[PDB]
Amino acid sequence: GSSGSSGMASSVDEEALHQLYLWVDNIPLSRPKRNLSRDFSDGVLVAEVIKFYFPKMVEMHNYVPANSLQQKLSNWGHLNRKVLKRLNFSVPDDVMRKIAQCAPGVVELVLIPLRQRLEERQRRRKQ
Repeated sequence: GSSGSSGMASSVDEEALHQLYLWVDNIPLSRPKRNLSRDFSDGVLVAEVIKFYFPKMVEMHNYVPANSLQQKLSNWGHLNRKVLKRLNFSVPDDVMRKIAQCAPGVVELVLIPLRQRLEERQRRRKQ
């Protein structure tokens, strides 16, 4: 069909999730076959999504993929003052802790708005 929706949804429905789950797949990301909620948690995956829109912004030189919470959080923390910051995006530690802990819905609550922001930069007439 087509992108159609009657009335403005004040809250987020269960459908919204799916739409966000598909959007990711659509984008050509250098990643194998595996859940998106289990990967994103890592963090290094988020920096990739941006690369598509803004490759320059991303560096992918400091961040390192690991399998330990310690590193996980350590990585996110920076991405908050290295990436988010640029996107005038801010988030408390309490929220992050959950993200790194591969928490369902938590990290997603940031993915929805995350994309909305990126676009905000596209339109912006940056010189």
